[PDB]
Amino acid sequence: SKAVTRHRRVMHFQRQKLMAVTEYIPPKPAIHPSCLP
Amino acid sequence: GTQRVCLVHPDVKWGPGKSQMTRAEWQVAEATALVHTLDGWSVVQTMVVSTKTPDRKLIFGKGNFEHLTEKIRGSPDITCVFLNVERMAAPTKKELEAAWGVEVFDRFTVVLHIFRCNARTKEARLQVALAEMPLHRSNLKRDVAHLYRGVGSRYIMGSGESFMQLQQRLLREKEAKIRKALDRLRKKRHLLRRQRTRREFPVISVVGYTNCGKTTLIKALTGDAAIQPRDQLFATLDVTAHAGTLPSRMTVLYVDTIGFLSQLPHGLIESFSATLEDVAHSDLILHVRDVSHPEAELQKCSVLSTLRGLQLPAPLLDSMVEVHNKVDLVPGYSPTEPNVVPVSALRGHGLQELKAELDAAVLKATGRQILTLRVRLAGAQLSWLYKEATVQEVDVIPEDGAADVRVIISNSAYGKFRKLFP
Amino acid sequence: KNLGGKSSGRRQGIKKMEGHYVHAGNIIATQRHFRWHPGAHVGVGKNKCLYALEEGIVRYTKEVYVPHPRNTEAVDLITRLPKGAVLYKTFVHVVPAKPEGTFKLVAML
Amino acid sequence: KFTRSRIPEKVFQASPEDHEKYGGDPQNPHKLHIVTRIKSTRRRPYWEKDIIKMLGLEKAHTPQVHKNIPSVNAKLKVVKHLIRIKPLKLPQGLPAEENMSNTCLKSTGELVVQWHLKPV
RNA sequence: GCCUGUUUACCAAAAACAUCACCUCUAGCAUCACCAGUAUUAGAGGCACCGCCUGCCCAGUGACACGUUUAACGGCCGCGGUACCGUGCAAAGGUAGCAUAAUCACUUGUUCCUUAAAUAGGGACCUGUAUGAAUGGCUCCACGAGGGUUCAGCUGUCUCUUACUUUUAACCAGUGAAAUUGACCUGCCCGUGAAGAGGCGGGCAUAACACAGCAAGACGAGAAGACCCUAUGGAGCUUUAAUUUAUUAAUGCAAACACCUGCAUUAAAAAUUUCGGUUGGGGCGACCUCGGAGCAGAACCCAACCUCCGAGCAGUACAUGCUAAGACUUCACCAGUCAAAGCGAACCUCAAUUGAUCCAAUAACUUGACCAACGGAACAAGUUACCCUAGGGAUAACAGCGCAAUCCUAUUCUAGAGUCCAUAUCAACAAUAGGGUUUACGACCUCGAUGUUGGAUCAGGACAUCCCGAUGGUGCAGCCGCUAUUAAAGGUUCGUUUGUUCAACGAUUAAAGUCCUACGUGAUCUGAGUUCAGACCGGAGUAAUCCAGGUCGGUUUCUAUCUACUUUAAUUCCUCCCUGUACGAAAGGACAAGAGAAAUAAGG
RNA sequence: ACCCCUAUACCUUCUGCAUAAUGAAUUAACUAGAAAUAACUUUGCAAGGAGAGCCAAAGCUAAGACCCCCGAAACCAGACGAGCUACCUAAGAACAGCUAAAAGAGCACACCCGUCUAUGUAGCAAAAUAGUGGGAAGAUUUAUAGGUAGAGGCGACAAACCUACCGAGCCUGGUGAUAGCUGGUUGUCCAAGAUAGAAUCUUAGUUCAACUUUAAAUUUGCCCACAGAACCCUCUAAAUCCCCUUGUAAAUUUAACUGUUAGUCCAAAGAGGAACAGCUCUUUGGACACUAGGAAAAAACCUUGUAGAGAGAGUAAAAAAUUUAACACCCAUAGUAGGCCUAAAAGCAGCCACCAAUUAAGAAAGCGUUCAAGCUCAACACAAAAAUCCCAAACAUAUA
Ligand SMILES: Nc1nc2c(ncn2[C@@H]2O[C@H](COP(=O)(O)OP(=O)(O)OP(=O)(O)O)[C@@H](O)[C@H]2O)c(=O)[nH]1
Ligand SMILES: Nc1nc2c(ncn2[C@@H]2O[C@H](COP(=O)(O)OP(=O)(O)OP(=O)(O)O)[C@@H](O)[C@H]2O)c(=O)[nH]1
Ligand SMILES: [Mg+2]
Ligand SMILES: [Mg+2]
Ligand SMILES: [Mg+2]
Ligand SMILES: [Mg+2]
Ligand SMILES: [Mg+2]
Ligand SMILES: [Mg+2]
Ligand SMILES: [Mg+2]
Ligand SMILES: [Mg+2]
Ligand SMILES: [Mg+2]
Ligand SMILES: [Mg+2]
Ligand SMILES: [Mg+2]
Ligand SMILES: [Mg+2]
Ligand SMILES: [Mg+2]
Ligand SMILES: [Mg+2]
Ligand SMILES: [Mg+2]
Ligand SMILES: [Mg+2]
Ligand SMILES: [Mg+2]
Ligand SMILES: [Mg+2]
Ligand SMILES: [Mg+2]
Ligand SMILES: [Mg+2]
Ligand SMILES: [Mg+2]
Ligand SMILES: [Mg+2]
Ligand SMILES: [Mg+2]
Ligand SMILES: [Mg+2]
Ligand SMILES: [Mg+2]
Ligand SMILES: [Mg+2]
Ligand SMILES: [Mg+2]
Ligand SMILES: [Mg+2]
Ligand SMILES: [Mg+2]
Ligand SMILES: [Mg+2]
Ligand SMILES: [Mg+2]
Ligand SMILES: [Mg+2]
Ligand SMILES: [Mg+2]
Ligand SMILES: [Mg+2]
Ligand SMILES: [Mg+2]
Ligand SMILES: [Mg+2]
Ligand SMILES: [Mg+2]
Ligand SMILES: [Mg+2]
Ligand SMILES: [Mg+2]
Ligand SMILES: [Mg+2]
Ligand SMILES: [Mg+2]
Ligand SMILES: [Mg+2]
Ligand SMILES: [Mg+2]
Ligand SMILES: [Mg+2]
Ligand SMILES: [Mg+2]
Ligand SMILES: [Mg+2]
Ligand SMILES: [Mg+2]
Repeated sequence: SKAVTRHRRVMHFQRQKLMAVTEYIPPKPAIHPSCLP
Repeated sequence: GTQRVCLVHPDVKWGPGKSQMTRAEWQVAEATALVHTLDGWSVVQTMVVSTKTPDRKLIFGKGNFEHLTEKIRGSPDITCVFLNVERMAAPTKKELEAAWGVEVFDRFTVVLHIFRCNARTKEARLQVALAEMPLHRSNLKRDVAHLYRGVGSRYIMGSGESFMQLQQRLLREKEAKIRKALDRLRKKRHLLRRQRTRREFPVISVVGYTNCGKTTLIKALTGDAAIQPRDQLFATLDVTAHAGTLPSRMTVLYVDTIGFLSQLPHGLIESFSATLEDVAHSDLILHVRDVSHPEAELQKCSVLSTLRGLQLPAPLLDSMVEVHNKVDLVPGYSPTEPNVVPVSALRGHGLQELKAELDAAVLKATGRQILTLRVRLAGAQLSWLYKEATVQEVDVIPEDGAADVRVIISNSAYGKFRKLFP
Repeated sequence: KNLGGKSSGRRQGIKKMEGHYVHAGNIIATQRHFRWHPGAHVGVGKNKCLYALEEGIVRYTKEVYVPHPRNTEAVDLITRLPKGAVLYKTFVHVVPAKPEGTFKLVAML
Repeated sequence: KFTRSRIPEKVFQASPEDHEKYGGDPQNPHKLHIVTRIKSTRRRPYWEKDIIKMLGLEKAHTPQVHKNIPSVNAKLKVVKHLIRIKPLKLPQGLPAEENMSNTCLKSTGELVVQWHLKPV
């Protein structure tokens, strides 16, 4: 299979683990700002 | 696909196929316009070849055929050959393709290609597949020895499905499925017309040769600016109905149809089926002829032959209003034959006279009766008549509380009125 | 339709990189065109191969290019060059290591 | 093509945050690395295999002492994903010939020069 | 096909071979055939009684002659003008006859008869540029286990099977094999995997053994597959493949005075040997050596039946002489490259631009192959289905498997059809998904065999539903319909031609569904088709022989060891009535409820 | 004993076999590595050695130690075969009955043959049985003896038949034919060991390279700091080469060889195909053709490898997560039915203007009207489905 495929090519398991580990983690603002004055 | 076409026109001299009405230059010009229609290719070379036996397999004689194949093979720029011979038989197509080394197209195949490439309809695609079913000698330009011995030989005492058996089975199955799908599409097209038939709209089919101005005439009659006539051949692909108003204030459907062509199996073109059935179910037929075209007589003969082959009702053949369009191109024109309306679609010269003429024709054909009827006011009889019948005129008697309405009403509507408001 | 193109690689290029001790006659680099031009103590063969004319250390430098006045194409290129422009080329030099020789006492006449 | 990886130099430029996190002062750097192979050389390039053999880390989880010098550091950079590197600490200084036989490398990375095997 | 006969003993009995008859060719002669014969004879052949005939052509090949010959091999047309008026070419332009043929395909040609219906049969055609005249053409009497069609009758062929007798069978007694067998303590489902699991993973099931049946599986037994490919493996046959004429027959020259011997030449007959490789299986096509540029961006090197360009020289010089360190090197070798210094002198361009050894020519120096299959056999082609052997699942055909180009299905898009109106029903340009029914493509299991079209029999399963059930919408007035949701319990016809699956047609039905199951099922059956052996026609070839052309014929094995299995509340139509009612202008025309009849299926 | 847990017979072949690829019922016996050159080891003697010959610039002499089995269709020579069959020669025999009449005539026995069906298919039979059928006074059938012999015979050509298997008989011999092809190749134990290509009637093989093994000599081998390696081309990658240090211990050369030169997936750069294939072809690397654990089963993914015993211990990789569409309410006068246009087309059929008043409203943003009329808007106010039967059981909360 070419590097560029019409379908989402299956990633090597280590690459999948790398992506899952390097997923974006948003900043948790401790107390939710919605119910602060 | 950026093809290069050699237009080979068999000029039939003596015997059947000799065209007294038209000339070879006109026919080759027609073929050139046909091929230009497809937007993909154009004529790179044109050869008019005399032939005295057009009905034989090779069309041309031995010497002429050798001469043609000599040029076709010598010139490499040609990608295909268009044979202006209406329809080729399968053996003729096979022999010519094998000899010339390139695909050979006839008028039938070229028109199928027009429909498929321009009007990308399922009807056209299925028709092209149906006509393309005969498939052998895949590698043209060369005769390939094959040596098919020993393929699928008997294993113990018998053999499985051999070639030319599998081909036959696939051919039969494909023909059956294409026919069934075409039948389904025909049923759906028929379904589209049920409401129109129930409402009993007077329906008029505008028929004629290509570029006679059917679309332009319908545009002039209806007043719809959306209609876009074109100078291209077979511009009015697909059949469409447009509403228009007559001087009698009646609403009438004009069925813009696909223009007809000389030397073409219209009955066997599936894309023409909508046009043919719509003219069959039409109440009146409007025959548009471009008198300016030099081939007017041949065009009229071809269209009339197609209409006759349709086996339409005798009353439908009769009273077919003939309209001579493009009269402005001819500086001074006088219609010798009676009952023909000379009009100029672009300039709208005879449109009023045509409107009156086919209004009378519709009144005769649809069976609607023009009559004066007395309706009590505040009954809603008047509103019911307004909706269900055309109302030429209204004259209310102030004292009596009634109104005399001159109305054109069908038998169905008249019966409904009598029952609903006795 | 496409025939030929089966030729193998010439195995050309640099045979002696910088800092390599090279004996007289050793081929330093083989090239099809003039990629590296001959420097001091480096000769060119008929096929543009660079060979060491002396025994020493190979050094690659960038030096201004002044072609022979009879090299018409290069002279035309120079004539078309804008003022202030100077051509540079990669030159290969062989810095001789040993001296030409020594004076030895042979006879005490 | 898969090739040898050139690690950009900025990767090995410690920041003050890293210094605070890992407890190592940029001045007065440690002299010796304790290196332990924590990953198999199988399924890794032959050059990494050869570098591991050169460093003498064939056996996993077997500490080896190496100089904290640029060349050894280059080799360790080549094979850094297979090894754990810690600074060798000498709370009692370098072992002397007298106590050379009583040394022990504690898990903390300290090479104690007295090993009595008795409670404190 | 004239007929009676003959033939592949052991798959083909035929239309094939022969055959009277006709015709061609050869031979003027005796003591072993012909023949104890002598041109009305004998031999070598073709064709095939008979009847009408057997048309034109000797240019080419052959043969005979020193031009002839087609009942020798064989052949028997075009062009321009508007059938006939002119012309080109050829040896002659296919004549008579017949004609959809046993005659390439188109083909189920088009018609009429025949049938309810006919791809069959028969009669016809402006029916054959692939008919056609002793490669014999038409007609026709008889004859044929030949191949088609058909009237009438007959019948268990079938609708639709049943009963009985015998054999077989099972049981008792005697006697007593065979292939086969790695071991087996030998289950089902799903998934996996060397791409179809009894043995592996997850589940489920599970006391033990007999006996009788069955044939779904053990890729079951059987034959080291006959299909296909490969092998510098065979053999048969044909030649116009290479090499020969040893051998015969002639001649000529010698020798001897016609014969014999020797040497040549020409034929006849033969003999020996070969029939390259790559190859998305083989074949066809293309290619085979060298150089430049990308793929391969930067030391080198890199494949492709990948993309593109080129070469097989030319020009100038005659020191384009001789020697010699050191290096490069097309990944080996062979070969090919560069070159300091020195002698002798003066004061090569070019990317490829070529070829070894042996052997020939030459006094020598030197020269010699588009040996291009280009590391080069000194010189060898076809065909095989009459085939053979060794192998190959390294490699094709069936099947499975991958994939989804092709195919099928569903959504999104809101242009356009739909009188108006995108969405009742559709729908261009496109987008997103799903399925694994087709044709492929790949070559992963199987070539010490996985038997493969259609049909019979029995069917298991899916639902993407043809009918029956329920339901929403409608361009749903009613009747018919169309469309969508849900539903797989049950059902889903009989016939004519055709091997057809299918298709068309006839008559029906509520409907006559789409698929999967090794295109389910040949250890249950049939072999009509289908590129084994025979043969004919048309065509190809000099011939052998061949043609994904037609056509007539053509051996269907297996006693069951194991697994598995062998007695598990029904649907539908129609009749009356509702009712000529609702609905509808008419035409037409319902539901629901009720009553009655049936048909099929199951069980008796 | 079983029950528990773990465990996919062996050999061969292959990229890879539990494989539903080969062989094997099993026991006993038999059944398959022959040798020169040159080297190596060990003696003897030594510028000489050797029991004439031969070798010799430390050689020579002697010894030790490496080279399989079965299998074709075939080819040729000489015998043997015509008691079967093909044809022929000699001299014999048979052919009822009926119809017809001197007949390659008809029906029909005997007799010969073998059309079609069934059975049989290790059978009664290595071609039969039952029925059915063709001929049956002739070109018939048939008994006896003889003849034609394989480069051949014979043939009403079916490449027929020639002692059951004739594209050319059978036997013996050359012959242990040959086979780049298949199969097999028998004690224990340890160790090293999977590498580019070129040429080839060659791609099923071989020779040379490369790799690999052994022994010996020597000294650098690998990793790698700067510096350095092209323009074409405007930009233009991961990298590579070279390379002191350094960490390491290997490398080169000499001598003698074999075997592998039919290969799979994965990551990456690409090419072909269709940005299909478990597809094909190159390059870098990995793994597999070796062990173990994991991803369910599992050659190629991940962890991990150097080997033994232990009823000790710390660990490596290692278990999927997701559930998703409500929505305004009120109100509308208006210069006028803005003009033209049209039979009328009046916000609302078409074009142009497209303002303006009312606190607040586009000469109206959409339906509707024959045209109107009537109803609203902006403006005021207030995802998916297939074919044997889903597929571990289940579980939301006790402190990583
Ligand atoms: N002078 C003139 N030209 C006219 C007239 N009518 C039509 N034409 C021209 O001919 C063209 C015909 O186009 P259409 O009217 O679309 O053609 P059609 O009659 O539908 O025919 P198809 O395109 O074949 O379907 C017009 O576009 C004009 O170019 C006329 O009355 N006079
Ligand atoms: N080098 C070389 N040798 C040749 C050439 N021609 C022939 N030979 C030699 O001769 C052999 C070829 O023999 P043939 O084919 O008979 O040669 P021929 O020249 O065609 O004919 P003859 O002269 O009759 O041999 C080669 O293998 C060489 O031995 C050539 O052009 N070059
Ligand atoms: Mg064969
Ligand atoms: Mg190149
Ligand atoms: Mg006969
Ligand atoms: Mg007979
Ligand atoms: Mg005979
Ligand atoms: Mg037979
Ligand atoms: Mg016989
Ligand atoms: Mg028979
Ligand atoms: Mg005959
Ligand atoms: Mg019949
Ligand atoms: Mg018994
Ligand atoms: Mg399974
Ligand atoms: Mg049993
Ligand atoms: Mg089977
Ligand atoms: Mg079997
Ligand atoms: Mg075999
Ligand atoms: Mg051979
Ligand atoms: Mg080299
Ligand atoms: Mg070669
Ligand atoms: Mg045959
Ligand atoms: Mg064989
Ligand atoms: Mg297949
Ligand atoms: Mg395979
Ligand atoms: Mg492969
Ligand atoms: Mg087997
Ligand atoms: Mg459903
Ligand atoms: Mg299939
Ligand atoms: Mg058959
Ligand atoms: Mg023939
Ligand atoms: Mg047949
Ligand atoms: Mg028969
Ligand atoms: Mg059977
Ligand atoms: Mg049985
Ligand atoms: Mg098994
Ligand atoms: Mg097995
Ligand atoms: Mg095998
Ligand atoms: Mg066996
Ligand atoms: Mg005899
Ligand atoms: Mg008698
Ligand atoms: Mg008789
Ligand atoms: Mg024959
Ligand atoms: Mg034959
Ligand atoms: Mg025999
Ligand atoms: Mg042998
Ligand atoms: Mg080992
Ligand atoms: Mg260990
Ligand atoms: Mg509002």
